[PDB]
Amino acid sequence: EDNKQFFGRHRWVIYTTEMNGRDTFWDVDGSMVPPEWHRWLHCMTDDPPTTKPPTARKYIWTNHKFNVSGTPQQYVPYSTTRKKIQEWVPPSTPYK
Amino acid sequence: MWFEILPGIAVMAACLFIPGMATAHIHKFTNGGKEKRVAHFSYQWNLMERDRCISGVNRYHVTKGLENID
Amino acid sequence: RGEYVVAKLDDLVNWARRSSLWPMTFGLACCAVEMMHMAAPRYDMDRFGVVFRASPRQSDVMIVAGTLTNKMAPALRKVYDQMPEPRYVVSMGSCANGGGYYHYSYSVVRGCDRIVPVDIYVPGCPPTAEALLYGILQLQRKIKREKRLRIWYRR
Amino acid sequence: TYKFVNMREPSMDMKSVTDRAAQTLLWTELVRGLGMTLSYLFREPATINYPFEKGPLSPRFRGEHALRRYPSGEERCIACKLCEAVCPAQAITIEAEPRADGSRRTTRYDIDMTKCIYCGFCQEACPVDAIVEGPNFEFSTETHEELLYNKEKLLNNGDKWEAEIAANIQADYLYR
Amino acid sequence: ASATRVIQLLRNWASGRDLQAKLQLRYQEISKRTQPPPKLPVGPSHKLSNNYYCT
Amino acid sequence: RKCDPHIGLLHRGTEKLIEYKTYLQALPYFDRLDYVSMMCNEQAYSLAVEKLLNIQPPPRAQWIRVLFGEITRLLNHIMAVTTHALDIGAMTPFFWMFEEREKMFEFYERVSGARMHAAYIRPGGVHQDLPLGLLDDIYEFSKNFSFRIDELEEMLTNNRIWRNRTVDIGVVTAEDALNYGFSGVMLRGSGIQWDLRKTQPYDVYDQVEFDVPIGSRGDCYDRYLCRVEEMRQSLRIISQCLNKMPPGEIKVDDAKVSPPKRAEMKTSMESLIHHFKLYTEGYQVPPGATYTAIEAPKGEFGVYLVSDGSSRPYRCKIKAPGFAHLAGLDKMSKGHMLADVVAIIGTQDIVFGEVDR
Amino acid sequence: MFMINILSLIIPILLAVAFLTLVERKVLGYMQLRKGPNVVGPYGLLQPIADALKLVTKEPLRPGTSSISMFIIAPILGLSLALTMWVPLPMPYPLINMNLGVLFMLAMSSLAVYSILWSGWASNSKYALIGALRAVAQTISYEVTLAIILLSVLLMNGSYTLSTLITTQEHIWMIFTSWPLAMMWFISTLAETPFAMFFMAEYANIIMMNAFTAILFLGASHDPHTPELYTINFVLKTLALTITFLWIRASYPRFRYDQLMHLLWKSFLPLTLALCMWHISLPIMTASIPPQS
Ligand SMILES: CCCCCCCCCCCCCCCCCC(=O)OC[C@H](COP(=O)([O-])OCC[N+](C)(C)C)OC(=O)CCCCCCCCCCCCCCCCC
Ligand code: SF4
Ligand code: SF4
Ligand code: SF4
Repeated sequence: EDNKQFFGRHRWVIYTTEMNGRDTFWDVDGSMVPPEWHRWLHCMTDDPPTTKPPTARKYIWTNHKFNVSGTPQQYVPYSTTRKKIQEWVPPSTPYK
Repeated sequence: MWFEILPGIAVMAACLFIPGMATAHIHKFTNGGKEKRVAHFSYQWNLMERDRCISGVNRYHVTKGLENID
Repeated sequence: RGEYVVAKLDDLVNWARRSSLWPMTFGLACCAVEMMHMAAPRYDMDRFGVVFRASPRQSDVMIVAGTLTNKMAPALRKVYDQMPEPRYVVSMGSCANGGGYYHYSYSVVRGCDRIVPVDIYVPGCPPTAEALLYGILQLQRKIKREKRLRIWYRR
Repeated sequence: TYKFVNMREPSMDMKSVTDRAAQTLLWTELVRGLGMTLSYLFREPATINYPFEKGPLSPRFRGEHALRRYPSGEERCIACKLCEAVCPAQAITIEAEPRADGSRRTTRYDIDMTKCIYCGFCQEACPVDAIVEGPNFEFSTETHEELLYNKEKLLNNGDKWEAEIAANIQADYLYR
Repeated sequence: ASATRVIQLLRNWASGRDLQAKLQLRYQEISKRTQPPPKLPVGPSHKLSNNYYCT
Repeated sequence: RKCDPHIGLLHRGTEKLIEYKTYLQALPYFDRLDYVSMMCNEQAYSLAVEKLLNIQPPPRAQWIRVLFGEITRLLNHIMAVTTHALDIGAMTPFFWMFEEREKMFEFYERVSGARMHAAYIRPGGVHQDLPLGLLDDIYEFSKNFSFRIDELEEMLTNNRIWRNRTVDIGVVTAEDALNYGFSGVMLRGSGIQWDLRKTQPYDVYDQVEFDVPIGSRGDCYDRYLCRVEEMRQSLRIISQCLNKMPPGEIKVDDAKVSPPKRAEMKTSMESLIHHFKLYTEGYQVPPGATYTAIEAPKGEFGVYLVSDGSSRPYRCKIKAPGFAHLAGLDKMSKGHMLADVVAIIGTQDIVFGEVDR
Repeated sequence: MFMINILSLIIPILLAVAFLTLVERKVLGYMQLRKGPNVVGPYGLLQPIADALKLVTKEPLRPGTSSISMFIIAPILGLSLALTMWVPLPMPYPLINMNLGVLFMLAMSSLAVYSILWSGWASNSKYALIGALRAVAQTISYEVTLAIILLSVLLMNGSYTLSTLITTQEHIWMIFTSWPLAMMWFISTLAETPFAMFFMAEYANIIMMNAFTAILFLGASHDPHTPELYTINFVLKTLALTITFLWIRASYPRFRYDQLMHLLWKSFLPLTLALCMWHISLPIMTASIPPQS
């Protein structure tokens, strides 16, 4: 955090070396920033989580994940609804 | 900041500097001290050939002063 | 071991290929003028080093930005043909990605995918400058993880 | 009220013509161009380092969407279908069902992320603040299928982006 | 701002204009990014009497 | 000798899908129409719809419309001149000014929440309020904006190469221009004393002081001068606007056209019902046929909207200023050398977004 | 070891050709509030390596309607020329002290027009044909101003021997006697200047033109014993000129062709003739004719 730097460059970062089983020493992306600090870093507010942490809730992820595209952990879409027009069940018997 | 240009210009300045320094130093070396004698006219050239002939070692830059003559 | 050498030569080659792209920009719609906003000083898409125009033959990545109508359909495909390998295209914006706000229109192909293969899908209407610059960084990392020379030695 | 933009005439006195002849013979207005950019050269750049720091945003920012849930953990969506009706690109497709408990919420919620236009009508349409766009913008992909969202992915983002959504909507519910 | 006096008088002279009076980028002149809570006003029909929508 | 342009390379069925979306859903199309200026297009569509609705916006909305209408004028005019600058060369003014557009994009970001396609101006006013402290930053940027524009003039006004490449190169006479349906800079560049803000002041433009930079000759240099003096004559408008910003509600107090406040929605039922119906089918515009045009930053943008009497527009035809401008490309590119055509479209100010519809 | 001296020139010039590009982009960058290449290596030091090896790995596509023979020898000449006029430069002591160095510089630098002419013809495209036609006529128009300026400059020098230039200047920079010609000369140098090659060819021309302008107009003192004094002065002068060469690259709208010919044949050529007339009689006028030997 700084005030001497101009607007948009006053708050900044360097990234960690390990990020959820992924070495980060040369490559960098913008998605490792956790949501609690994603507000502070993007100059969307002025109260860092150290000064003002987010309200704790159960469904909130305890481990933020970065962007996952290009890895074996991708996203794959699929139908969320249920099967309709269900195939008529045929009986067997021997025969007539 | 504006002074980050200098690392860019410095290396090529050395890249431009090397041809000049190398040419001057090799001139001092292959001519052994005295710089490469320049012969823009046939007078200077036949002077050089006289120096090469008089040296006795077929090296124009070898010079024989007062110690040579009797 | 030859496997180690082919790995080092792989790393040496693509490090350039992940640091010296040249984008042939296809200025179509509001996503296109938004790109030039990225090349503006506020974001400096030239500091990584990819020139804003880059010309047709002097280009690596073709950023498809804007609505892709069938009017421009054959012109882009002929352009993509002329783009020398290695060539990648980054579909920018909802219109170029799947059709966006004109998906059901009669005079636009639904998505730039149906015309050319795409390496990076950056979403937005328009995508914010860094949101596409990050996509460029995503393409940058996508170049890091290629096994070109490694596959050749494996074969 | 109108103002002329080119009606000035050059005076033909010796001083003015000397100015003109001096202007063109030995270029000065062009040298003034050199001086201006030289001052620009000896000036700080305005180029931020991505992703080490990025340009400022606002609490009203509309980006990647995410369904939310009540403090109890119960989902906010009630399948009122307002968002689908207003969705200008018809990127919302939802199907409701009488859930076994009796709250009867949605079964399907697919946002066609490559059809959406980030207009923000969906969030204002929702009467229970269920669908909101998170401040994220770096969610690009290499596959078209990744962009096509669904109920599970939407719920996951709400579980992921929750500090920002709660805080941004807390800084904005008085505004809208 | 940062930039010393020597660089300053170079950029003022080369431009011929006092650039330090106002910069093209903001150091500290902006509103604090978070804001105190607001109170929105009301309009001509937030009354309970003689506001029949018919007229 | 031939200057017939092949256009439609951008064409989308804008009017066709407008016919099937409701008025509220129809709004974002105009933001996407001109891909150089976003918000001033919303002014045209909104002004038409309220006129048919016989509903006027509150005075608070009117001043916000003109304030963002002017910042759009700066936005379009920065892009128009800088892109003009780029195609000739001269990349430095293109970069220097585009830094300032980032400030105004952040201004758009602070109000609408989106960078470009604000969708902020709606029939009945502006949907969201002005965030606290927003106008101060407008004052900050506007104070420094004039200084930047002199830097543009200092590099550009007296530059002989630019001037010579833009004096008398491309010229249209008064009657040919005005007969060709020209508008915006070209009628003013040719010397015609016409401007929609002064002759037919819409919204709140009557209560503001400015001048219309017209010029003689009619070539593109004066058109370049016309835009630049519009920048300054714009800057005085924002200076008066943020000096005289009145207090009031952002949208009309008519719930049938303006969705109620979120607090009202979750408390009072008629707010819930009206918002429900406003967000299922919306307001029903009474039948009519109005062509309302406004002084768009690049020209005269108009919409001819016929209303079926239901919650959807029967047909809405967009008067794209560049569509008439590009139609005269033959006239303003007659005789000049080939290298000057790109300059002509540079001063013709054609954005493919609206000419190709 | 004379061969080693050639590599001690060609390669560093080749690297010098390689490495001022980062100077260009960062100067052009920092000029427009930008930063230039600074993420690849420290301050873009490795940016030139980031592009060159990428370029050599890129397949060189060849047009279907392209004559391969001309398409590959035109760069051969283009690079051969661009690294040949570096040889007679009087930098400390020149590699070749040709008594007619100025003539050799002009004849071989005027030969560069063949490369662009062949490239347009061999490419066989409507764009390439006119672009070659425009480039060559712009170029072939501008040796007449080049030759006259250099000719009229050399009246007060003494000969075409490039090494003699140092002796002529010595006391003062030669611009102070021909500053109307310096602006006459400098402007003309701007316009006169496979695809992987064409970066190298014109680019060495850019630096050497400024190196040529450096010795011609802004000389230095060459101490017979210590040569490093002339080395630093020569490099510093040719750097300042090149920075100016890119200073104007992003400071003016580019010239248009009809003005480009009009500027020379109607406002540059007639004035160049007058200055040549002024500088042919003035050595006679003041009895200051110089010695050739
Ligand atoms: C006793 C004295 C004897 C000698 C006296 C000599 C005469 C007096 C002085 C005459 C003027 C100065 C000398 C000639 C200069 C050029 C004359 C000319 O034609 O000018 C008008 C010319 C043409 O101007 P024009 O085209 O607008 O007008 C010319 C006149 N008509 C209209 C009739 C055609 O100017 C140019 O060409 C503009 C510059 C073009 C190049 C763009 C880049 C410029 C970069 C400038 C900065 C860098 C300078 C570097 C200098 C060298 C450094 C080492
Ligand atoms: S995705 Fe949105 S911003 Fe991009 S071109 Fe399409 S409509 Fe325009
Ligand atoms: S923002 Fe996207 S999802 Fe929401 S209503 Fe608009 S188009 Fe539909
Ligand atoms: S997200 Fe909101 S508007 Fe959409 S169906 Fe659920 S409750 Fe209704």
